[PDB]
Amino acid sequence: AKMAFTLADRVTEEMLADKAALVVEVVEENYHDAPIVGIAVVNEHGRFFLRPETALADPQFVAWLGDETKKKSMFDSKRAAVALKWKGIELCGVSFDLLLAAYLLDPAQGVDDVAAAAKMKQYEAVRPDEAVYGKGAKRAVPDEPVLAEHLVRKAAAIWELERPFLDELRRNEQDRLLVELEQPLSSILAEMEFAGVKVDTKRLEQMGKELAEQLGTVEQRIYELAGQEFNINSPKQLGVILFEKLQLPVLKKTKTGYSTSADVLEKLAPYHEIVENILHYRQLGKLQSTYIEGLLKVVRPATKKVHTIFNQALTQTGRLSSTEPNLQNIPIRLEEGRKIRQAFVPSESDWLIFAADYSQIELRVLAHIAEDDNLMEAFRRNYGGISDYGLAQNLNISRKEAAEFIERYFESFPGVKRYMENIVQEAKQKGYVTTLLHRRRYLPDITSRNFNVRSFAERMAMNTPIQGSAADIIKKAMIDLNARLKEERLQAHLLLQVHDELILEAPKEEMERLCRLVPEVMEQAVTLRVPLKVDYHYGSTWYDAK
DNA sequence: CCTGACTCC
DNA sequence: GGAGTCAGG
Repeated sequence: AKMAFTLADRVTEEMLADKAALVVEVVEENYHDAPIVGIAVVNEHGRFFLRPETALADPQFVAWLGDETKKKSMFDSKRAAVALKWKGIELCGVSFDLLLAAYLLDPAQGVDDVAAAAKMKQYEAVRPDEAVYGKGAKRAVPDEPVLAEHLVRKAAAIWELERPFLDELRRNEQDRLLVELEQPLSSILAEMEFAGVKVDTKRLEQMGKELAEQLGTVEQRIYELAGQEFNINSPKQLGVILFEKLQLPVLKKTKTGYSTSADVLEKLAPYHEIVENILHYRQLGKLQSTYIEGLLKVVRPATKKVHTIFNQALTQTGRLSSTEPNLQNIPIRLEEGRKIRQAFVPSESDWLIFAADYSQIELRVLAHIAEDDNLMEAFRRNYGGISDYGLAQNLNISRKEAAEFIERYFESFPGVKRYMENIVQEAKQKGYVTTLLHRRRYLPDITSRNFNVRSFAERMAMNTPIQGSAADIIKKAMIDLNARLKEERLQAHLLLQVHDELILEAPKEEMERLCRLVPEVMEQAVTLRVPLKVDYHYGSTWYDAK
């Protein structure tokens, strides 16, 4: 563990080389408007640590950051790019991202620091972040020399690991997936996160006021029907009321007690009317706790914007996730919750929300992969590997009839059935399954002698190529769309992605254009054996974009 | 801190 | 099948 570096007082010319590993350290998990605590640069000329108060107010260093011809290798470049946006500084020329590289090589490793990626190539001259900063209430930036060494060591690790990682991606035929898809997408996501979505707090607060009143009413009705006050939000207490006091049938148990899941309670409706009120209550309570209160807590008060973080290197299938707040699970199914969407508005006057969604993309993908003629044919002119039991329990119907449904289904679509058998066998033979754009998922459990473990792995083999291919497609669609927007000099920009949906905002005058441009780009992102179809709507709020 | 609830794709 | 947040405990 011996590594020389320069703890620099000012920026020098040799730090501004046209190829470098760069670390712009943001310690807080949520990097929006978060402090940059230190900077490290490793290049042909040496290793350098820089104070941010120094470097970020240096016109030549800012210049170098924003020069796309000066190439930087980094880890989680979106974190840096966004943290720098909040400092009023543009980051360009990121040519390698070790986080995304590690993610593509094996999503299951859960790589989320440089040390964890270095471990994939037995590189151990760098520490885990948690070891340096500590955890929870003990989390702290260490003394300068200790911080400086850690940052340089992370930069030095990125410097050395780039080629070994690119080399393995290439051998996997995933180099283009990184360089032409994930990396360009990262910059697009950074733009969306920094832009944020404006919220109508006056409307959200009034909705919360009315919701609190309604909750109270439902709450009292529940106590009356139960004959007792209890905590409805405690499955344990609720279980005692339903299955002991009221002696309702026990349909299901988990490891901690009686189940009170929505499925179960719906099945108990013929026994007592309290179960319908309880379901209603728990829906309203989630609206209040999460989509009123939890959302207001994360609104930036001066601008009324919420800024999500799209985790690009988390899910096992290639999807994004969205955190703090999650803007990919805003209610829509019930009118009561859907009204939440009225609080999501355009960031400027006389702008509108535009939403476009793929129709049944996973089913069209399956049609392509399996080359099922009947399914391909139907599309030219159901999501349930569900069993006869789950189907019966889902439709509240006969398990015998459910069995017959699945049987008939595979009769009609023998190509899908063939595919399901073949992809499982391939997974056992190779140890992983792959998506259209060569994303991979390893399935080491697929030959377990244990039935449950093996079965779950086989269902991943069936689902991951379909769900992951759909993720591939929409990611490419975002990249294509961005370019087309910039080419035509539209003011419209992306705000959100919701798996198979893109949400933008734009001047009212641009709807006519987007109505043609967005769907076309999305549909032409890849060419399958069946067509892609996209639906679209625009409005004064997210609610009205329907 | 985990579990089981609601929310979306 | 893939996710995140919340209250309760």
